[PDB]
Amino acid sequence: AVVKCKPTSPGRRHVVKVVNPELHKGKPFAPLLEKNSKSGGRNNNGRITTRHIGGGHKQAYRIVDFKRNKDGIPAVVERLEYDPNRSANIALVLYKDGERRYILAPKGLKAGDQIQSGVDAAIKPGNTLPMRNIPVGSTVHNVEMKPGKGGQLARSAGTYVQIVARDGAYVTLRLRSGEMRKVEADCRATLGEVGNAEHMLRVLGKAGAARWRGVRPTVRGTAMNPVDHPHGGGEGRNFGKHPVTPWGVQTKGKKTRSNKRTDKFIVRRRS
Amino acid sequence: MIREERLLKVLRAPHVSEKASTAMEKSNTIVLKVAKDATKAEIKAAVQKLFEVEVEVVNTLVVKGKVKRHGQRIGRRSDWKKAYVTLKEGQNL
Amino acid sequence: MKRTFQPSVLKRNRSHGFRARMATKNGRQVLARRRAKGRARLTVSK
RNA sequence: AGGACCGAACCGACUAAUGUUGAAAAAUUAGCGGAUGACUUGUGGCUGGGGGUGAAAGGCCAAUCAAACCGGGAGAUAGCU
RNA sequence: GCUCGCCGGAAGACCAAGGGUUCCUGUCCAACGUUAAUCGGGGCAGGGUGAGUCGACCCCUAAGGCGAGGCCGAAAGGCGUAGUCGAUGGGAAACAGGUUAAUAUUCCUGUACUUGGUGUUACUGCGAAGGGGGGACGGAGAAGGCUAUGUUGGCCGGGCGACGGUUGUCCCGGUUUAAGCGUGUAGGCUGGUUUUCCAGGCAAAUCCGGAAAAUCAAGGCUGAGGCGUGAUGACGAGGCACUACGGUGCUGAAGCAACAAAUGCCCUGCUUCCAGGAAAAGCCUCUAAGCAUCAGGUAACAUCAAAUCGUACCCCAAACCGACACAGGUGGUCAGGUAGAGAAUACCAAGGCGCUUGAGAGAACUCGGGUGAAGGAACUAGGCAAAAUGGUGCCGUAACUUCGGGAGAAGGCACGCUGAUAUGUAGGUGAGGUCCCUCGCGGAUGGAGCUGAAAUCAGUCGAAGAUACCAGCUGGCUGCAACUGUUUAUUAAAAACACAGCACUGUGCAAACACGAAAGUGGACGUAUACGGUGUGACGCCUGCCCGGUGCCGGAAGGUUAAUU
Repeated sequence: AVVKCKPTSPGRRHVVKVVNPELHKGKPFAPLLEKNSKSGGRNNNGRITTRHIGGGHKQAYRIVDFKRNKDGIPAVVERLEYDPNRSANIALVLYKDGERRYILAPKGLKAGDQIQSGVDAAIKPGNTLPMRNIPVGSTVHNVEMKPGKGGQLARSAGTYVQIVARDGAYVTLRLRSGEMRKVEADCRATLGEVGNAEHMLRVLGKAGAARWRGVRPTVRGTAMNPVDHPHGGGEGRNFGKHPVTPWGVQTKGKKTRSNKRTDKFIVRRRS
Repeated sequence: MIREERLLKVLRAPHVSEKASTAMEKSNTIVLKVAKDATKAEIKAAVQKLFEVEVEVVNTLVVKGKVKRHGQRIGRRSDWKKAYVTLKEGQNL
Repeated sequence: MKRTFQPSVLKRNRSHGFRARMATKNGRQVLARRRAKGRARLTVSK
């Protein structure tokens, strides 16, 4: 549900929160957790390599099953859980041999639902098959890029892929960007859309809400001195430069893809 | 068992002071300057074999040397080790 | 007011101590220079 | 419930006076702002000089900053005093 | 020594860090001490720090560091695997009383507890670097049960008052007692127990996960505090006796109850919210290899061990950081009384101090304050400064508004004390008794004692009752920025920065981008509802025309065009 806050303080006036009442209220399933300390966007040289990362709430990592390899063994959805590490909700599922796994929660999935992976699986959401077994024109998500590697495409809340064609050992996919891509037919995908499609409709409302997510303030280049940024300087507000990154690369229209290795897999750029 | 060699080295002196005399006449404790690397076990065995008394317990502390001035020139005395050695009620060193 | 020197023995020894100096070629060159000069105290350690 | 309200600790530093060979190389006194948060603080760690870090003042990086400090090139050069 | 004054959420007490003998005693007064000094944190000499249980060391890991091989790099080196370090976090155990000039949870007295080594008898499946469980975790909020602790009464001892009164519903003091052991309470959580089977937990597992059957209705875990014991003790007001008048020596009554009450404890609970909340060991359990009437394990018993290092003293400061015996700076713990919402504030307690130059005088002028005729902003760049307002309850409150606000708008009334209602009320607490009892730290009635506001009515004192300290000035028009935040450490706090929101643009994952000769690493254990860059800056109504220039994007004929040949 998408609910609006009442303006009882200025930092609350604009808050729009997304309240899924189906999400588990207790702790996550402890065997599938790992520690995940924060980087502050610094690398192994201790240098900031991505700006605007720091602080925010401590988060435990949930081991999500992106591979879906237990093929032929049915699983029942135990519950839906909040995952701080991603936009999408997750589902704790119980396999008939007693194994529990986390999956990305697809649209429509609820507790009690039956899921199955592998060549034989039914064509219904939450089920994972090789795309050589999925009909052309199907909606899918969590799509593999190499057979066996685990899903890499359409994982964010509300996203999905359309299988637009099947030719030989390949399938032509439409991605959310609008790009058309060839992927090997042996690659697995899960039927349906990723759930939690109302994720995009939340409104943080205040600076502090961005700080809770580990996002530090962005300072505009035009607010800096020439020594700091190409945009820096000027008595009063001045610009008169072509817009560029802090490292001097044009930032309004200049394309930066250069991957000749993978050019063969693209059919049509996103436009 | 500790060699007699070692035990003949570990004890250096009786410590003479008013607290030492008080410990002797109030708690049957003898106060001894001992080697810095002497342990409670070694002190016990040495006192038991060389003063032929029977030892209840040894307590140890390290006295830190005092910084001093000989003719405006800075020196420091040595750290030494002190042992309170309790004797068993009827030994009378 | 809070002045620049805020003593901590652990931090002192970790940043300037004998073992910190011995850990790299440049620190060892510090100790070579100080020995050549005849310093009574090579490091903060003692 | 709240980057909600009033207000101590705690954090800060808007005004005035004093002080300016100071009690103090930035403070005192009377008032002043925040005070469950984008809060504050201890201990330890990491980022190193055309480099860091910067809710951006060219700010800060040991009372030093439009390029730290120490040593070396080095007795730089000085149509100037 | 007697009086006076000052602090008392500190200017008292106890630690950590940091310092290192400054601690205590004797002796000295050259220098040091902003004066003198017989004194000292000064000189000189001697003395003083006692641990199985406190801390370190130790076992365990975080960030991070180092890093065999390894990958990478002119060399130096960089990264990183296995590992191995690294607390600020997890992991065994002790309390009260007494004692020194100076140490004490360390010494002594009394009473405890923990881990391991050996050896007894008993029973017996033991064993990992592997599996599982556990350890093991956020924020906010609410309330109940308590205790620390306090007040009053009772009790016991002492007292009869320098000046009117004071045998009384009078005055002063004390009324303390631990860990541990026994009890398992208020309360919190979970349904047990057994048999059969199983694509799971790297292999096996009797363990865990899962599926099913039978059976049962209380089992298990956690848990403050109370009570009992510890304790026929210790402590104890005081009294007597020494005194080298410094402090000891000798002896010691009462040691109950009610009420109030934490921010501490139950509580790592409970309720709730989104921003979704370490690790690893100790510990429990499972088995593998192995051992197989053994070693190994589980209980009770004895016996041995528990080392080493720190321990003085300062520690919001004259001992630390500030060149100083410097109005500065410095994390944690403890938390009495009266008034008070309070850790504010005033005055006090315990405790600690009067800040290492004094003595006079009572000019100008300076500093910090008090009051002020009449006037009341005429001052001035500007009401700068000052004066003023200030509490609680209740009445009442505008434009505008995003319907929350604006608002404590504004403005106004009441307020002390005494008595009555009511010999102290409503309320809270709650004993004896009686009743029941699946039998107790029980439940129901019961209402003694204790505690106790507020209200009204009547009187009464003063000029004045929120009397002190404490404690909003208010309103109208308007620029700018939405707002809370941030900033020029040390002349700028703002209209500057940030911001939620908006838009453009890049980026298909070995992403773009960034650090890096490189290996790699961050982005991200993320995947276009994502991530980077840029500009704008909540919200409302909106955001027009221009592609000639410069840039970016696409184009692929023609011209011009590198090395090459």
